[PDB]
Amino acid sequence: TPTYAQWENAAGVLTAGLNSQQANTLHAFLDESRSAALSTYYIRQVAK
Amino acid sequence: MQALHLLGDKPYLPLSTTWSDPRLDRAADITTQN
Amino acid sequence: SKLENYTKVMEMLSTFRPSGATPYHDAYENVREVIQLQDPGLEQLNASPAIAGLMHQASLLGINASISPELFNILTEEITEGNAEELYKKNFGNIEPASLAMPEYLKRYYNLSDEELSQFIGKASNFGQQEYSNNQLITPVVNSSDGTVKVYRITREYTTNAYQMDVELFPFGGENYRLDYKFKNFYNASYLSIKLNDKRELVRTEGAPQVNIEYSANITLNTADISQPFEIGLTRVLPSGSWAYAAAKFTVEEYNQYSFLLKLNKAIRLSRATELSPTILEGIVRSVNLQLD
Amino acid sequence: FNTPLLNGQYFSTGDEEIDLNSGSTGDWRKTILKRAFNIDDVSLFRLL
Repeated sequence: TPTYAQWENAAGVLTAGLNSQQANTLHAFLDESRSAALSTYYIRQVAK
Repeated sequence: MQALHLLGDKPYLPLSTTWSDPRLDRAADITTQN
Repeated sequence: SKLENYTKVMEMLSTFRPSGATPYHDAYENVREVIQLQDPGLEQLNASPAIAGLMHQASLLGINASISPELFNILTEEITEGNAEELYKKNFGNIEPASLAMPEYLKRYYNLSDEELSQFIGKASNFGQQEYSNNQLITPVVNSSDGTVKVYRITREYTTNAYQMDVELFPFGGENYRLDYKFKNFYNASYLSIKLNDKRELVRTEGAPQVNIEYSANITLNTADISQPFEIGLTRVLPSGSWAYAAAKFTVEEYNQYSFLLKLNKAIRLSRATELSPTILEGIVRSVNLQLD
Repeated sequence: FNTPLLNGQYFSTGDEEIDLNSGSTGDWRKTILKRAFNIDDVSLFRLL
């Protein structure tokens, strides 16, 4: 199975081809997903 | 948000329960009080 | 976390299976979003047979369904009694299954909606075992005067004339049960009488029960009953007053929630990842296995 | 170059050496260059 570095490399190569408008939408979607994941992890593992 | 925490936790209401789909005939006699 | 750089943190997050909306594979999400921007639906990929054939179908296709590789490891797992007691350690860690049994706590944990949770809790009657195995049935039951989920083990024990029949019991509510039974031999009953033990007659059916027919009854069994290793005594009474009596005991035990919560977890995470209705997934899973697995 | 940040890596002038060969499959710095110039690897080498 592909290791995380392979995935991150593919993510970067694929992202380099996008335009400003599509990059803006991609970054907004990524930020929303990251916020949800980080909130759940913080609640489970860091909250007192 | 000020009104939101005043209302508090929305109550959870278990969708199905002990109620057993009774016949109208029998529901009538159960409901008919002494 | 003792992690200094961003990518080590996202590697940690990509495998943090014990939390309720991780695992979150960020590079995979970036790749999926970039693909669905640049070529929605892989029309150009599928229009090129060589590229599509360098991939497996299930790999390109599983990027549509938003199944991450760790979520694929979660969903693939062979949940059974004899590993559920430690796969609970893998998949939930430190939250007690008694707390996670409460619908409010679990809904907060998955950040579900009320109507979204309600259909999974209806589906919970399917989440159990679908048929008896080793004369045992282990099942969740609502009994929900407080919403809570309780898992019951029913253990069958054929006591009397087991050559007459098979008999099976399937709860659906608090002190509310379906009893199923299927005869092996024919006796021309004037009526069929069925009792708690040979004592409290729970149902009676007129005429002769036939061979190879699965009969059913929405019986009730009460606390003072199911605390016992009670018998269920069935009795085909012939017009002569002779009978093919047969019976089995049914021990009712309260049981751990592990195998229930692991199946509910698989169902919730699959439904959320594929944005498919739980009814659709239930209609798909039955087309592979008669056990919901 | 620096915005948006790519995988939490900050780009700055340094003494390290970056390869512009298209078939070399360079590191994240090459991806930063491609994203900044909005060009692919082959055209990047052609521009070089």
